[PDB]
Amino acid sequence: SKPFSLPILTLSELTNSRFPVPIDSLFTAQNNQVQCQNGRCTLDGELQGTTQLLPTGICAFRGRVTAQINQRDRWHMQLQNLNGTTYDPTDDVPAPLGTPDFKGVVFGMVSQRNVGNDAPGSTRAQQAWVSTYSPQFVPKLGSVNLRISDNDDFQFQPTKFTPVGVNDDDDGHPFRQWELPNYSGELTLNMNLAPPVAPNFPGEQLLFFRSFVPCSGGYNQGIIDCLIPQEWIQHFYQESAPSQSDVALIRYVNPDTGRTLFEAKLHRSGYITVAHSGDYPLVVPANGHFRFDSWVNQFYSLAPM
Amino acid sequence: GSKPFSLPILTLSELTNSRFPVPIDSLFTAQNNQVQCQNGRCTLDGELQGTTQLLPTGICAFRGRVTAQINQRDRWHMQLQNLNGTTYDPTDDVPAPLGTPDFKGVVFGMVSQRNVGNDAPGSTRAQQAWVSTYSPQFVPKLGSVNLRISDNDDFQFQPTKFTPVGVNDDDDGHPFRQWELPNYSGELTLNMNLAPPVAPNFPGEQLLFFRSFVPCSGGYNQGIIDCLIPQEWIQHFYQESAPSQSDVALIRYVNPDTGRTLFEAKLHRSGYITVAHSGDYPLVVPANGHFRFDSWVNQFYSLAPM
Ligand SMILES: C[C@@H]1O[C@@H](O[C@@H]2[C@@H](O)[C@@H](O)O[C@H](CO)[C@H]2O[C@@H]2O[C@H](CO)[C@H](O)[C@H](O)[C@H]2O)[C@@H](O)[C@H](O)[C@@H]1O
Ligand SMILES: C[C@@H]1O[C@@H](O[C@@H]2[C@@H](O)[C@@H](O)O[C@H](CO)[C@H]2O[C@@H]2O[C@H](CO)[C@H](O)[C@H](O)[C@H]2O)[C@@H](O)[C@H](O)[C@@H]1O
Ligand SMILES: [Mg+2]
Ligand SMILES: [Mg+2]
Repeated sequence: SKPFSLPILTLSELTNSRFPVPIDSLFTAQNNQVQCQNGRCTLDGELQGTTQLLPTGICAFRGRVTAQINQRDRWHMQLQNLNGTTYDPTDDVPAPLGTPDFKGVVFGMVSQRNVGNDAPGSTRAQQAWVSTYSPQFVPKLGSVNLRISDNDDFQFQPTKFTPVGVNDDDDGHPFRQWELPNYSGELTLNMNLAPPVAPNFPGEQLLFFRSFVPCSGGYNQGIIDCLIPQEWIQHFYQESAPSQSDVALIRYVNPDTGRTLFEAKLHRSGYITVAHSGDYPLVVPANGHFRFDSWVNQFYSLAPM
Repeated sequence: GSKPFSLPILTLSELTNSRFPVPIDSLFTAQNNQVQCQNGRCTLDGELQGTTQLLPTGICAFRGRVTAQINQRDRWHMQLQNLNGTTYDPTDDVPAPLGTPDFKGVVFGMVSQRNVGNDAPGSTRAQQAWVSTYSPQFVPKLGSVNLRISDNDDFQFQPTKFTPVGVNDDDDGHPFRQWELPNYSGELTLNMNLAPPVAPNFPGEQLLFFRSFVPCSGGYNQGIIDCLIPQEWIQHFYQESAPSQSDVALIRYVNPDTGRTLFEAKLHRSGYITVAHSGDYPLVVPANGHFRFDSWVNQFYSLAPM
């Protein structure tokens, strides 16, 4: 059977699977619900949730603007899949792949390029925001509404949203990275979700790949934590190596010295635990990276951090 | 005992342009006319060249600190760091910090800041910005570029990131020219440490590009950015580092649904593709199609006409 492996990449050579920026650091969290939908992939290469392969697709939208309403979330964007194919709301997914998986405001830019009868080929771009609290944030149903900076220079044309960062809303709705949006809006229940993840062995905590993403005002730290980085997902999708057990023991190595700094459990469904108690930002050498060691079971006892 | 060379298995819509952070839209072969892009450059055995780095989010991005303001259109002086935040060394054997744009034009996107040190550390701001690679202050090799921004009154001398969104022509006779390299050290200085120019070296052959139509911020520009190999291939070759057994790999474009080979192409050691065709031609091929490595050939191999 095909041997399992990780790509060999340092933290600064990794992309966050939940927001399109590099990983900054590793962090282990005290146990308190973690159920992100981007950055979800099994070790044998099955994408889950809203996970797709392109880093530039994460928290992006593609579609057409078709209407406007007299509300702050003004511009109605009918979604396509990121690859431009028609979105099917009956698909067994929580929302179009790449849809943001947190409550907050995503800021970035919208761009348009006209087709058809009105000035075909004409383009425009400007700052925009997508609130995932909005009652018009209904990506599962096939649309989201945009806030934009200049309502007078925007048309009913093919549109792309390119994310840049996140924030709390200015009306006080907070950025909550672990709270899922309502993908079909008010009074609906999310479906086809990747399951929640949590440690299942005493003394263990989740380990995250952490980024501090851009914010657009105020003091928010911009923390987005992912379970496994995008390049690992891309690798597992390519390799599709059979999982020999429920846990891949992995070692964080300093390649300059050859030493193992600590060990961790990489679970079959695509998340990591370590043996530690308390919130702890790791501060480890810049050339460090994980390597696969061996297959173990759920009850393997890790060396403490 | 050579490690077998391979490509990742990815359809066009599962590929990222290595010269701008967007997906590939189509394949295009061009009539012969100089092609010397610096992003998206990697040898088949995994050696990154030019200004190529590994992350799609790094392509046409900048990171550093704004340190000065000048009274000109390109107003805000951004002292660059490497994209990973480490100190940039202008004496390194690269053309410019990795990720620097490799074309003449304007890149538009957003700048964001997050303060450090004593002055309101943790405070943030973000707004639209433009970087003109025609600017005499576009001197990334020397360690800085100047930014145009939307709101000059809300911008500080603090850590800054530029996130690209699209490209455009610049104003009054400075067009977006994807095959014209900027002067990385500014006027009157020669670019150095460049990835080499690429061209077909066999009669009847043309380059094949992975083409994207990127966003533009006004006007009618098509936003065409062509790359030699997509970012995921670069990432793959960097991981694999398979020895190249000749200067030319034969690759076939296959429809996995039918198992049929649609056409063949040469994938050259320095990381670019040629096909046997005459004339500008946008390919129209099945959505599930993808290249697979067939075998190592050589310069004398005559491709079947595309
Ligand atoms: C911390 C600041 O955040 C951003 O500015 C704030 C706006 O985003 C908005 O929320 O309103 C508040 C209050 O006016 C803004 O903060 C003030 O910003 C000014 C500068 O315009 C001063 O810095 C004040 O001290 C803030 O209270 C952002 O644009 C700004 O640059 C700051 O990072
Ligand atoms: C094609 C248009 O491109 C953008 O607007 C143009 C500006 O970017 C700039 O180049 O000046 C020209 C001419 O004034 C602008 O075109 C006019 O834009 C207005 C709307 O603001 C009308 O569309 C006119 O018909 C254009 O000539 C862009 O913002 C705009 O939406 C168009 O795509
Ligand atoms: Mg490994
Ligand atoms: Mg292959």
